[PDB]
Amino acid sequence: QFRALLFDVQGTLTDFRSTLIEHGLSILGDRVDRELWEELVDQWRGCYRDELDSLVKQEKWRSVRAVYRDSLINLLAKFSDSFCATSAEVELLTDGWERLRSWPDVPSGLEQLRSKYLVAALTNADFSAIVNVGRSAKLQWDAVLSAQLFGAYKPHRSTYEGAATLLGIAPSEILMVASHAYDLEAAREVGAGTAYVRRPLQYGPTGRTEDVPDGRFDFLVDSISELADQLGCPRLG
Amino acid sequence: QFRALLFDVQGTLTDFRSTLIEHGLSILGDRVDRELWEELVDQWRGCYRDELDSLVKQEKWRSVRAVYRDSLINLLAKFSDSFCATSAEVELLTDGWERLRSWPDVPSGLEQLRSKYLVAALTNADFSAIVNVGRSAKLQWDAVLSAQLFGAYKPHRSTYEGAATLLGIAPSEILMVASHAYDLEAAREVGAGTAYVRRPLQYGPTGRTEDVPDGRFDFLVDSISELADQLGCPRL
Repeated sequence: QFRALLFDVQGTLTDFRSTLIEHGLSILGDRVDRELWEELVDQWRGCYRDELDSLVKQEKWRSVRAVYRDSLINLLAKFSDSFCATSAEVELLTDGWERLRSWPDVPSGLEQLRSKYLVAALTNADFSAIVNVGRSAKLQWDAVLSAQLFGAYKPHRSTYEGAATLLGIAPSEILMVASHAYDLEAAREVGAGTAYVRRPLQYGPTGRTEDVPDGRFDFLVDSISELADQLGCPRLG
Repeated sequence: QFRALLFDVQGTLTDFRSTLIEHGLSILGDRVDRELWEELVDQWRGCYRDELDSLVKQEKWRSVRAVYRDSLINLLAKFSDSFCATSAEVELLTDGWERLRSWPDVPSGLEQLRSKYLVAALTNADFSAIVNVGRSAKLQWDAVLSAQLFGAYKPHRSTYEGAATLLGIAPSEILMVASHAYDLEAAREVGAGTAYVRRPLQYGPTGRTEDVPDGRFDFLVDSISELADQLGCPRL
């Protein structure tokens, strides 16, 4: 039934939280303790989601890198007592979102899926970010699709359907793979299949995760490889 | 100086002629001689090029698959005394353009380049076509860019510049890689580096060769691996 798997990347395929924590700490060093920087990372993603939530409501697209940067600048103002960052460091910190490392299952998972499916990124991240993430996260796609291509973020239907259009397939032939229910629900609305990837450490060792029940989505897996097995993709050697 | 190599794919990386000849012969079987099908394949590409020139002149974008299909249909009418195709075979024949096999240097050449460069396809083919060709030609990209993304075909500046902007890199940090002078000349006009890949068999043995001397483009190579070597990429 499915011709292509479209993947959310951040969190779903990538441990963005570990990346952004280690990245900030590498850049800022002694200037912020791990505990405070983790807090910042969490608020940063939170500001990002709030801005994207806003932009989706406004049916507007803007550079997600600019979203991360503006959110970071707003957050550095909030924490200006604790530490500061130069504009150069703001850019280097914001680069962290394009340095996401993948979960260990993901490369072999993606490779396994490719025997039977096209695999494409469908990310709200700017096109250049997902391309960069491809390198840090060792993601090799048939296609990289970004909100930037459609002028709209997920969950807007034009992303999934524009992905379907670009891939020359029906939305019903897309299996959306995400570790965020909103993404799957929105893909479902255009008729795509839904594959939920549990990422219990996505928000850290004490992070609160969606408790997706079986039967909510077409697939519910702990790894891309397990998804690949359930789609009948031959195992890798 | 280059952060990304942007590749034309058809001809540059793929032996489309051999692909389309073998593909058509597979589909049509006894119905067509190799010599006739070769001629049609060459005329088909020419109809595509003519129609693409029209659309480019005409500042419109159209599905390139539809361009191939429509031109094939027109060619089948011209060749109707010799053989026929059903509509299903028209689709299957048209699919050959999405089944391009690469020249043998290309996959390892692309792999050698990735150590230092982002490698992206920038094709006039539809997005789904180049994705499909990624499978048939074993092309693994950092990014797949199509004229379809830009509503304009190469050589239009919005393709190279859209590619640059999408990749988040200056055009001058793009090395455009193509086996067609027009593509490199247009990429040059937006500031991209130029690498001409000679493909002497691109149009088969009797094909006419572009007058591309050394120094006309930044690089002049016979393989993607050779380009990789000249760009300082270690062998894998």
